[PDB]
Amino acid sequence: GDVLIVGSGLVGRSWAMLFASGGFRVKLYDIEPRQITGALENIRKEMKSLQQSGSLKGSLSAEEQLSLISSCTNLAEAVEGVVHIQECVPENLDLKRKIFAQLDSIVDDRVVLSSSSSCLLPSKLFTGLAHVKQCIVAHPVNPPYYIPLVELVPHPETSPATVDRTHALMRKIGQSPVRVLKEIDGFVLNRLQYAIISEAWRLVEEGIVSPSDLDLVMSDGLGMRYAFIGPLETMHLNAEGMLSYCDRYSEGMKRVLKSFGSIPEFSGATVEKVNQAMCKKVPADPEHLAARREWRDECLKRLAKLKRQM
Amino acid sequence: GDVLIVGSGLVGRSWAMLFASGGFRVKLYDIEPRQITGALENIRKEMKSLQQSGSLKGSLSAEEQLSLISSCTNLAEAVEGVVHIQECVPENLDLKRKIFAQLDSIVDDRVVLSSSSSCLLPSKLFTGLAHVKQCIVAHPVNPPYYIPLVELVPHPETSPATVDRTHALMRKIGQSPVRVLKEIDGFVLNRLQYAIISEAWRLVEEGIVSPSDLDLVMSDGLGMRYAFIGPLETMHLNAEGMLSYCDRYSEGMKRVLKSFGSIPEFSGATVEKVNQAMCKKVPADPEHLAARREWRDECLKRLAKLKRQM
Ligand SMILES: NC(=O)C1=CN([C@@H]2O[C@H](COP(=O)(O)OP(=O)(O)OC[C@H]3O[C@@H](n4cnc5c(N)ncnc54)[C@H](O)[C@@H]3O)[C@@H](O)[C@H]2O)C=CC1
Ligand SMILES: NC(=O)C1=CN([C@@H]2O[C@H](COP(=O)(O)OP(=O)(O)OC[C@H]3O[C@@H](n4cnc5c(N)ncnc54)[C@H](O)[C@@H]3O)[C@@H](O)[C@H]2O)C=CC1
Repeated sequence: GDVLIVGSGLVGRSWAMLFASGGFRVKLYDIEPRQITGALENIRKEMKSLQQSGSLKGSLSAEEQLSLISSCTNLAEAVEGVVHIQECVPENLDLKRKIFAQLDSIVDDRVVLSSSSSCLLPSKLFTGLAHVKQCIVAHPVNPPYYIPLVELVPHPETSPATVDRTHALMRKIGQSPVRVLKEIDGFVLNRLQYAIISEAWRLVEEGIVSPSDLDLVMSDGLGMRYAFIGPLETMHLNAEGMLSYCDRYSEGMKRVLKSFGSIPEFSGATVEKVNQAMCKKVPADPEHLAARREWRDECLKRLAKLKRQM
Repeated sequence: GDVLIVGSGLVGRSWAMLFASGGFRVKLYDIEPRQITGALENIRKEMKSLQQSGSLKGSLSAEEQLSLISSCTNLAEAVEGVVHIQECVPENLDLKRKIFAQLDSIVDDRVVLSSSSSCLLPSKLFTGLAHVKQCIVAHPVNPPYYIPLVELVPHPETSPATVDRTHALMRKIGQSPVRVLKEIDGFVLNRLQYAIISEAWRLVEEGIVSPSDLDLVMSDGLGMRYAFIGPLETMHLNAEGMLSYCDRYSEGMKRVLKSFGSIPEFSGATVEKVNQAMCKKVPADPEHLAARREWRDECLKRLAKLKRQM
């Protein structure tokens, strides 16, 4: 019933706090001692901050949650009595493959071997492993403590049990898992994100709207609805049901989509134009970027609270 | 300094409440007496509801705001002393053209003639009008009282003054206007929306994810960020600035985008599959659709409050 975090970096620390809120004993393992010390320190500080703002997940006190998080130096011992291992090392294929191969030689047939990978495919990560049926990608969204989505991406040989157990576990710790039925480049979130970016880029390039105004169309417009309801249910409600929406607007959708330009090169004049507008709003230096991210995260924290209430 | 609403229907009522919150005297005009009576009644009720939940815009009491809203039977008299006329009749080109032609013969050179049209282009709406320099499309987003975005779409002959004045007026009543520099099919919001829908549709069709799970990827994931920050600034912050983001992810974006399938037909098997999933979540009947929209709107109302606070 214990959980093991391999790599106590940024995402590993978030996972640690999520699992602890669910009452799970969490073990932290890292190749760098300073990352473990830093993780325990930051987790304690973040936990207290959340407590003070009444933003802690679950019903366990910050104190009890912190007591559930410890570190292990020996991997072989670290996997003892663990039912879920969440890998959180850098986004590097060679490295992740090595990690899973090392785990593959010491785990039993019960434990789920889960990767936090942002884009690497399960087929490239787990093929050839003895315990491949227990492998899966459980991709969170930064910042995981505020954004609940977790993309569960299976390997073609991943067992239904592994997917079901992980879906249930993610739900248990307060996250919102989704079943990506078949692996695909960019999974689901990034494919949707890139779809938006592609059209937005061309709109700016063609002089339809300034970069700043395009962002407003989303943040003070379309994005507000998307924080509560997806694009499909949105159609469903903006007419008398999905059938009605297609009957009324499918012609227009096809017409607009047919007018879409080519795939952007993401460089040259347009990157300069977009970057200039972005830097005007938020200077591209460590201080201003961090400050804006902090604001963004606070917004997400409050939105998370609002969503739970609704 | 007065405002005239032509067509006191759903959007006309929203506009009336927006302008009144800004302290503007609002005149309602409609070809159907029952729509005026219904508008005054619903506005009064909505105003009181907002007041009770502490959701009224501006610093004027619900009582004072309501006193600023009245009706006129004669259009010629209705345009007297008005600086902005917001047309809110049905989305029908022949009809809107007739409305603007009727206004064109009685207004001065100061008043702005603004259409709420959801998709009709300024070139089709205002060409040939004597007062074309004063024409513009000011497209709000339902529900306008909670979603601030207003797309300002000009006619090629629309004067800068007309655009500037309307931008300032929209900002004065608490809305978030954007300057769509050149008219285009679907303006900006719908082009972005359709971009998302197109990819989402193919993902469901190809069995990558269920309709319900796809919606969750947005509502409990990507959509949360988009409620505060647009797609471009999002890139800017998810790396060390826009340049950094493109350097790190442009290759992947192009690769994913290149894999995108063709434009959907929005019918057949997939429409049946999507509709079935949507109806399972929200039955396609008047009662359940209205209930879900009510929930959605309440979420947006609270999000609007949250955004203003942040
Ligand atoms: N930062 C976030 O919020 C998110 C991260 N991701 C993914 O999660 C993974 C980790 O990301 P981050 O935390 O941002 O990076 P990071 O660099 O902060 O953390 C990686 C951790 O891995 C440790 N590590 C390196 N080699 C190791 C080894 N052989 N054995 C054990 N530990 C080792 C490092 O010491 C470090 O603490 C990546 O694949 C990333 O794409 C997914 C979603 C969001
Ligand atoms: N409902 C909303 O929230 C939004 C509406 N839109 C656009 O706003 C426009 C109006 O939409 P709705 O309020 O939903 O429809 P609606 O049908 O409720 O309102 C139209 C009003 O026009 C009046 N009308 C019809 N012919 C007239 C004439 N010759 N002179 C004066 N009044 C006349 C009708 O009596 C009715 O009260 C459309 O072009 C729509 O696409 C834009 C954004 C959102």
